[PDB]
Amino acid sequence: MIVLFVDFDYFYAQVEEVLNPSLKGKPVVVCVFSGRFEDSGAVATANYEARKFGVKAGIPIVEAKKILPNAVYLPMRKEVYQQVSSRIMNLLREYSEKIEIASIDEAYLDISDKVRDYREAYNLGLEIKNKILEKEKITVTVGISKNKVFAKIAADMAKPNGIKVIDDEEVKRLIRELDIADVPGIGNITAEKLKKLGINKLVDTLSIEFDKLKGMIGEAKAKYLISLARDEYNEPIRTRVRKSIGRIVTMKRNSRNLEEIKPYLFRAIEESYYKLDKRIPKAIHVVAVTEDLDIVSRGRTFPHGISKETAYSESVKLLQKILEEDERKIRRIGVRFSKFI
DNA sequence: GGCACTGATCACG
DNA sequence: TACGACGTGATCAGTGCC
Ligand SMILES: Nc1ccn([C@H]2C[C@H](O)[C@@H](COP(=O)(O)OP(=O)(O)OP(=O)(O)O)O2)c(=O)n1
Ligand SMILES: [Ca+2]
Ligand SMILES: [Ca+2]
Ligand SMILES: [Ca+2]
Repeated sequence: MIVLFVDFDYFYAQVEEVLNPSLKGKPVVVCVFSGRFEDSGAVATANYEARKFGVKAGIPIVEAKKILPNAVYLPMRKEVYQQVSSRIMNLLREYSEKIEIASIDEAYLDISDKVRDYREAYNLGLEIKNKILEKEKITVTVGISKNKVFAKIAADMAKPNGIKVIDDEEVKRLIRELDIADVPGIGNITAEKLKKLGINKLVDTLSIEFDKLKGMIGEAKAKYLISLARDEYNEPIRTRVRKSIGRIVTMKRNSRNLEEIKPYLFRAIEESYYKLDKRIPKAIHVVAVTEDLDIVSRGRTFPHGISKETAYSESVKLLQKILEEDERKIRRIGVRFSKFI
């Protein structure tokens, strides 16, 4: 199987630059202003001029200003990037019926039936990078190999504005030399559990007892890691169906006063229902981000779809179930809808 | 023993 | 004033049930 992975470059920043060209060359920082105070919130993404200096996704907007006080800071316009994205994705649908849209800026294409080899694959990529630059003037890195995982690792190595192949032979080299923490799906918490077992390379997972690996990271993560190690990772490209749609808002000040929380909950419900558009949920979950940042939640499944009215009333009951079952203070309240009809 | 749901955990964008 | 005017998919461990 031959898989082609497309990953738009520093996306939110790039789309901003494309909407206002004068921004090119200057460091740009797309942020999420929380509203609490002057410059509170986090950074969603920074273009490369800004990343060179340590300004990356996740750091507090105030920390980014200490580093680049004169960078152009813009407010995240998620709806905008989303539309640009949908237009770029549509373009990719001309290159394979089998396409898996991983996220807002990543797509997997199974080109097994469009090219006979990596040479033809690599040329299809180029054609695809161009087609996107033409129509939308957006650069994107292309990763290519036998499966989704190595295609992704491919791209990770090529970006920005690059392209790369990882043939069967390099896959074997990587199964041996590639740091196991750079394997899609291996977060910090797991990477550690592995280093705590002397596992640093994919191959190292074949010499350990299965249950010892299972017990430490989980049966699913172990099998995952093992198949990649045996070089038998097979996961077909499948059209993704959004399973849930929610929204979580930060409150002006923490608290556990139902009446002072309601507005935020109903607000979250409103936006959620807007985003639902035509999709009817049968399950509603109220999510809370306690003062100490833990995540608490309570839900309910109905044998029928949920009218907004039902969501409104039922959400309050669940919010309560969280107040009667926890004593900490809430910082971020929200709703989350699933099990669509 | 094993299928099927629920609140928490991890990873990632 | 130290992970978000942020989100979503997947697995896990507990437990209800034939
Ligand atoms: N912590 C994060 C990570 C990503 N994103 C959003 C903004 C990014 O622009 C977009 C795509 O994610 P990537 O991790 O691919 O980041 P970039 O596209 O910005 O950069 P690059 O792909 O060049 O590394 O998702 C976000 O809001 N918060
Ligand atoms: Ca990415
Ligand atoms: Ca990207
Ligand atoms: Ca990692």
